[PDB]
Amino acid sequence: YEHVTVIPNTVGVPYKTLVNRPGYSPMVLEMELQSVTLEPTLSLDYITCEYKTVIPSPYVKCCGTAECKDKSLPDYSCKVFTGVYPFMWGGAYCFCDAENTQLSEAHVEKSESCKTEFASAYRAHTASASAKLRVLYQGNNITVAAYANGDHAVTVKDAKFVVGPMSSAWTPFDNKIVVYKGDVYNMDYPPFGAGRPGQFGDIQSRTPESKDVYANTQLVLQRPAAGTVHVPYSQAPSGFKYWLKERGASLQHTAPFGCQIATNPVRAVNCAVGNIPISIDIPDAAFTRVVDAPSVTDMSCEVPACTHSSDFGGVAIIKYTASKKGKCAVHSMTNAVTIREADVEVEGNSQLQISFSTALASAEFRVQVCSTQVHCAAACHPPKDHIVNYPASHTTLGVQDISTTAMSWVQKITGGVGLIVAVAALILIVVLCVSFSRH
Amino acid sequence: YEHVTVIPNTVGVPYKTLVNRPGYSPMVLEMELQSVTLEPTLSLDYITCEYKTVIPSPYVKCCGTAECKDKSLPDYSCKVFTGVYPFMWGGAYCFCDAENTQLSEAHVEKSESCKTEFASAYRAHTASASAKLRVLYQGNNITVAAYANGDHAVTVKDAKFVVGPMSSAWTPFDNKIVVYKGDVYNMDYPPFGAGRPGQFGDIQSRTPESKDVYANTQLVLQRPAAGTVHVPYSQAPSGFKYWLKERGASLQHTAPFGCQIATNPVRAVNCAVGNIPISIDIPDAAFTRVVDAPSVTDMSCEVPACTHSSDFGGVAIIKYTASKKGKCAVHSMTNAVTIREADVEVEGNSQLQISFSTALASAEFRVQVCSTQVHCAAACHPPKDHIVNYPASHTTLGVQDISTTAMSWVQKITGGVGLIVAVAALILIVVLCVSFSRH
Amino acid sequence: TVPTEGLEVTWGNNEPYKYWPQMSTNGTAHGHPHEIILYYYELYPTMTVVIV
Ligand SMILES: *[C@@H]1O[C@H](CO)[C@@H](O)[C@H](O)[C@H]1NC(C)=O
Ligand SMILES: *[C@@H]1O[C@H](CO)[C@@H](O)[C@H](O)[C@H]1NC(C)=O
Ligand SMILES: *[C@@H]1O[C@H](CO)[C@@H](O)[C@H](O)[C@H]1NC(C)=O
Ligand SMILES: *[C@@H]1O[C@H](CO)[C@@H](O)[C@H](O)[C@H]1NC(C)=O
Ligand SMILES: *[C@@H]1O[C@H](CO)[C@@H](O)[C@H](O)[C@H]1NC(C)=O
Repeated sequence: YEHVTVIPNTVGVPYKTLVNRPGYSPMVLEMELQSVTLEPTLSLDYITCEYKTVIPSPYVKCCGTAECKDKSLPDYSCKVFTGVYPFMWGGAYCFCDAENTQLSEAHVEKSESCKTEFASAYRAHTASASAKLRVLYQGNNITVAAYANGDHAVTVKDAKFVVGPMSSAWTPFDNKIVVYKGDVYNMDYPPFGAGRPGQFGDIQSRTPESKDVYANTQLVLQRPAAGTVHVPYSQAPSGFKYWLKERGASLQHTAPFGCQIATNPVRAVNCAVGNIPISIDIPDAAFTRVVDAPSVTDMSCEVPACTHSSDFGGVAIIKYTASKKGKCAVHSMTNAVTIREADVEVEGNSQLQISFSTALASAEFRVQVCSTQVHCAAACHPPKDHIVNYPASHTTLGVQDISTTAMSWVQKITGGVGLIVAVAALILIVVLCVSFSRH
Repeated sequence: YEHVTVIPNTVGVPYKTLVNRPGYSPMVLEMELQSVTLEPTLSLDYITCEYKTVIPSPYVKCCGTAECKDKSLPDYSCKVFTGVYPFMWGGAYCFCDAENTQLSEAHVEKSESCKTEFASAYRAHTASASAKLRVLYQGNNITVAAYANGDHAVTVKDAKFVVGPMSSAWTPFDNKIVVYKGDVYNMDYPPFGAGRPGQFGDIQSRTPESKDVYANTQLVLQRPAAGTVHVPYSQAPSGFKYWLKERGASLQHTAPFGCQIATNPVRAVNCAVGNIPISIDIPDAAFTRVVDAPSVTDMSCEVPACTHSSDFGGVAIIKYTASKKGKCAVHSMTNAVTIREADVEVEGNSQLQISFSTALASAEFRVQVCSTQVHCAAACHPPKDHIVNYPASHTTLGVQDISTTAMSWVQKITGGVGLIVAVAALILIVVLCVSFSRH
Repeated sequence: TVPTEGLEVTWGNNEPYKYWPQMSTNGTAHGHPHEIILYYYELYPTMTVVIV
């Protein structure tokens, strides 16, 4: 026996549905949603980290001319200077007082610390979905876990469940993201091989264990000062350090719809969009025949108090006459009023108590208890607190919902004005016929 | 200097482009495409293999009644029979001739061979692309390799190349594919947990190392024959074996556009769709000044033979007078004619020879050699071979390409008819003017 | 039949073959009028009839 329902995508509010099968007593179910998760598909592009500079000892050749050759190492440079005359702690270095030369060189490498401090760039694709549910079944709580599409089914206590697919495809991630120790940012990083001297991406590599390194920093050698031995240079500062000090707020604080974000692996949790269909299959062994359920013959309704607050602010008292002891289900027959209790116990001649919530100013609704109907009505008062810390447990109201007192005034006014038009219309018709016929 | 070009997606056909920079001699490049590869992103759903049935020894109890309890094993069954009287090789088993019973049970497991013979179901997503090229650069062959999108750049001999993106998003794979030892099929496999008794998907598991198995084969126990000890049963035969005997043709033999298929990893190669843009950055040191290149002052052209076949069926001879020894480029000024040679060497007073191919019935075109132009013309004959084994090396024709003799006949007929209208109209204009004036 | 885009044929366990068509005709593009029409008809049958 198949049954289909739809529940909105809100976490932490229960919902109820009615199953009615001819020949058997009605049964009422309750469901509550605990978590929804989305997970994208990722591919890696490159990583960045700090750099290091290597400078070997200078070569000083007096009374001679030096020269240097080219190499393939990244950012290699060599220069030759003339007219030097170094000093050391014991006196002058070389006997010659002229025609001295000095040779200098430097190149750029990758830092060792890159295995622990680094950032990674990714490409994003279509995401999957998963969900977790709590179901009240046969007087006990059971839990199910399944993928949110039509390609998965689970069996708990001889019942089949199918969840999904979802009604919306909205995702908070763009095409390009960058990840760093729990934070996710949206950023359009520069392409491979097209870095800049002082921004994100001056140094690039394909994986932390690769040996190929690309670098686009500036490196210019400068003339040494008189009487000293050293190798001065000019170079742009590191771009990875600057980003850490100016990166701003992450997605967890700016994302819409109230989503949460975790990074191992990258996930989005509890985004409230859309609704989810659900399908359930119930075996025949769970039903009870109508001949065995008790009957109820007389009913009445009395309501002592009503305040239309966000919580359960209603109370009702119902009287009954029952044939024999047993169980019965309770259900509301209107949409504006929700009832908390699902099952009640009945015996002999007694009364039962129920509670409800509603946003209507004037209440009128029907209650079904084991195949009978009862009518209740009341007037409700407004609350006194301005702000609460939880969402409402009832639906919104429409344009047709108006108090009984207000409706009466509208009827009298419209009726009165309509009569004046009606009486005046008849006089015109009588006169018009006389003119027509008499001529 | 930045240059942009567009190349059609055809393998095995060379193409040429012209680079023109004011103040310098022109340069000609040649490019040829060797391979293009597409690769999708995959995700595993479940696997299937063959099954085994386990039957423990029966239990025979004489002069009594037996019973059995429930268990959680897949496809478990138990039954009890009465009225049995088994025999063995030495005589009857038990003394009692009545009130005996027999108990039998069986269940289903996963075969050991699943580690070697299995099939796997995948779900596919958007694919990436890559390409490899050959370029003729300053008299040498160089090779490049890059991804077919705008996010990659490579440098070879101080030249920077960027390739992509592609003009089309066509892919030969659907959302659901099946892989088995080098073959790929398009198939809509059943949902997990919803198998069928005699088709693909009766046995399901999540990984070859998992312990959870779902089974939906039929198993019914039957009555033993008189005088024998055994456990007969009825069951539907394996669905995996059936699929192997009637699976049909693979994706390689049925796919369109001539694509080829490989499986480790899954790829598709050499699909002829769309076109690919290319951008190149040439350094300043590669150019030669106009004052250093030789000059050519006098030219004439003659064409001794032409046959408009799919190969290079033309020959041409050009006479020239040069100012000094040097090198020169050759490039065609029309789209319907292609010239194989890229450059020539010029000296003194001599002649040079070239070859060309075209689809025109009557050939007229211009040839440029080091900033001067010459006019050539000839007539062409049709070939005799009906079928060949290689594609054409020239472009298609339009409505404007018509033999010179055919155009002449069109002009005489159209002009002659038009004159008769022209003379007739003049008579009409005169007669009306006379009639207007006479009145 | 061999279409414009080509044909591929496989036989047993061997490698496939490839074929492409090539222009041929019994007419001529120079000479008398009735021989000019035949030349184009055998290459583009459908457009020749519509235009004429
Ligand atoms: C811990 O250190 C290892 C390398 O020693 C690194 O791979 C990993 O990312 C680090 N984890 C955290 C949370 O810092
Ligand atoms: C579990 O079932 C009991 C009834 O037996 C119910 O009162 C309780 O609320 C259920 N658990 C939760 C978390 O609602
Ligand atoms: C080779 O054997 C291993 C296990 O022994 C299996 O995983 C693999 O699929 C086999 N390959 C082929 C081509 O049969
Ligand atoms: C390499 O260059 C030569 C010209 O020097 C050319 O003939 C040859 O075809 C090129 N190689 C390939 C594989 O095309
Ligand atoms: C042309 O004439 C020859 C004469 O032998 C004939 O075989 C052929 O079918 C004709 N048509 C073509 C298109 O060659």
